[PDB]
Amino acid sequence: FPPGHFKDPKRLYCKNGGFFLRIHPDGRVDGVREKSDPHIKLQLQAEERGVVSIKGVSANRYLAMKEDGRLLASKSVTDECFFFERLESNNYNTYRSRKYTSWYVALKRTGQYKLGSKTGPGQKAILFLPMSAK
Amino acid sequence: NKRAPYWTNTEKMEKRLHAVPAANTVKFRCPAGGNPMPTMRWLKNGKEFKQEHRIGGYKVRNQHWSLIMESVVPSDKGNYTCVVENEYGSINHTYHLDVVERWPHRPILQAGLPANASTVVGGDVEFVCKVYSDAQPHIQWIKHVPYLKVLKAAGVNTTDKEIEVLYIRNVTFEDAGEYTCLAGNSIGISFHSAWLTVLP
Repeated sequence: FPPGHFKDPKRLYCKNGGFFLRIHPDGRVDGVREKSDPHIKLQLQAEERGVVSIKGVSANRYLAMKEDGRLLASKSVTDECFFFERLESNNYNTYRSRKYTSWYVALKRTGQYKLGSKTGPGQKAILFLPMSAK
Repeated sequence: NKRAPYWTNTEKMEKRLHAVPAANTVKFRCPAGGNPMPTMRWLKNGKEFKQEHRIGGYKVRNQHWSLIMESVVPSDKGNYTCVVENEYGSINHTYHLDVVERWPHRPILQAGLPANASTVVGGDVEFVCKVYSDAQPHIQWIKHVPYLKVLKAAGVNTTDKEIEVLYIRNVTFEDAGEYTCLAGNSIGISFHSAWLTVLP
């Protein structure tokens, strides 16, 4: 079986541009390419089958997608901090908001996130490859 | 107008680290220009990259200044450098390749766990459960009372960090019965049951 263990913290690498998902201490959400960045070590936790929360370890905040589709990290877990985790046929993972069921966690090729309202299944901005935290 | 080599599309080169799921094709590009037409070489970890360095070798489409590796595997991990040059200069760019193997299966538990347990009333007891899964798994412990009762369930408040082990202090004749560790992910569900026997 492949190395990694499910409870270990991970980095979420985005096919689009090769940015790692980063969660800032002030709740800001974006992506970077520097693997050493301390705000990209995340902790995934299943709340129920196929559904998870994504916590930026350092920022000690949870990834969340607001009503408008904007992405941010809140100190307190709410119902907007849950995403359906799916391992697509292409072997990448997608994180679809459980609250706003058609919006995906994603990153623009610029390194900035992409509004959930502007994402779609066929897109490349929504594809993430989970990786070890070194 | 004779000039040294230069990158004609730095946009396609910004993404330095290429992490892809195993079995996929990787194409590294270094679009160049310069007069005369610069040549191109590829290095793997600073050394010449030969067809025998990986099963199946690789392909190169000079026309697109690209390096192509099909069905990548973990051992392909490493640095790939393109070296372009002509009589007026030499420039290089390095990409890092990282391969990740996916494991598309429903959760798998270790045979034998949780194990059956025995104890006299008032005694302490535990059930361990080892789970392996790629997609994030959801684990919960259930007691049969099919009348089922969730004793513990993973979540933001009950981290995986300690969800794999279930303790029962000062057990009573009530506690006896069949305990189950159930793990599930988007693909499917799996579970192993153990039996707790309480003695007088």
